[PDB]
Amino acid sequence: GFKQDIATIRGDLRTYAQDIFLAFLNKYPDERRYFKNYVGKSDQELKSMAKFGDHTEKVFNLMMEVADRATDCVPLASDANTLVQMKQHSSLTTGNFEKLFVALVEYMRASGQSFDSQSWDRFGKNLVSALSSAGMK
Amino acid sequence: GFKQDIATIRGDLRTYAQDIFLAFLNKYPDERRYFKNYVGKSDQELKSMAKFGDHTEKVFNLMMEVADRATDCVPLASDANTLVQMKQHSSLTTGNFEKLFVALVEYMRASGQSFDSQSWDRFGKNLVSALSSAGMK
Ligand code: HEM
Ligand code: HEM
Ligand SMILES: Oc1c(Br)cc(Br)cc1Br
Repeated sequence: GFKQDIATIRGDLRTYAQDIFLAFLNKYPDERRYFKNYVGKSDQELKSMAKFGDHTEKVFNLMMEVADRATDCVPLASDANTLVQMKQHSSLTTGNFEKLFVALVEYMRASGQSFDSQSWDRFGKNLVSALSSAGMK
Repeated sequence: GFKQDIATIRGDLRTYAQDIFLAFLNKYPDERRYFKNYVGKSDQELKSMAKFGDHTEKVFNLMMEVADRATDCVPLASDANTLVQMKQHSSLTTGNFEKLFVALVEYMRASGQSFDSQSWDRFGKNLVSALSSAGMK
């Protein structure tokens, strides 16, 4: 289930973080514009960049902590607030987060490996609700 | 489901309230001691007391609002904090709440009226967790 998924992802954080982030950018290519260092770079080019692996790991590590801090896929309001008041997120809307999760759920459903995909969708929905309540437009 | 069950209970609140609370006191009689003048009385004697219906109803009014304020059966932290800080709950530990929800779930399952008894199970456990987090022993 959802708790095992956190362990699956944590077990191979760098690989899952990179694969899921790329799946997001592939499904929603216009989202790349937010990451200026990644424009015009193939996947193998992106992996040769220290910041790409290091960013994507720090992103998914945080997501996993928020996921682990949740009860029945409802995140802490404090965690949503962290994400809203992060300076790297100043220009974002809840729509950006919706997109990331749609891509994450799609990736899970297409992977061999078992994931509790319904639960990640639900977590995504609850997190979007929380981001809105914490002031993200 | 859970959300509809809230409406069901609200639709016949005093009846459901007294009956569920009676189910609680009959399953766990030693519990009448937190209350005044409950001991030594049959169900019908209790239901004719001046206060019994009024106080049981008020408990359930608030229980339903806490259930309504929840997301996926996870109550609000501030709702838990209210229940912990109520002077009239000063003698309580989370176990008292545990016994109340065990009886409540047992009641729903035995009833003719369809309830999502397992969601109430979940909600009870999550409320206990929240009371602990709020500082209840
Ligand atoms: C729950 C989902 C998300 C989590 C947990 C998260 C976490 C983070 C963290 C921790 C950083 C700082 C990492 C660092 O500087 O080393 C970050 C940076 C950033 N994030 Fe978010 N993020 C999330 C969603 C998003 C979304 C939806 C977008 C936009 C589509 C976004 C855009 C950025 C950008 C552009 C940066 C700066 C790039 C960089 O770190 O070099 N993130 N993310
Ligand atoms: C989530 C479940 C509960 C809710 C929403 C709740 C809510 C309330 C409310 C709103 C009152 C004020 C009633 C009034 O003054 O008329 C109250 C009083 C009280 N509650 Fe709680 N309660 C809950 C669980 C419990 C449990 C499990 C116990 C003990 C086993 C308990 C013991 C008391 C006592 C002793 C009083 C005052 C004496 C009395 O009203 O007869 N309650 N409750
Ligand atoms: O910050 C994130 C981005 Br941008 C995309 C995906 Br998918 C997950 C996270 Br966390």
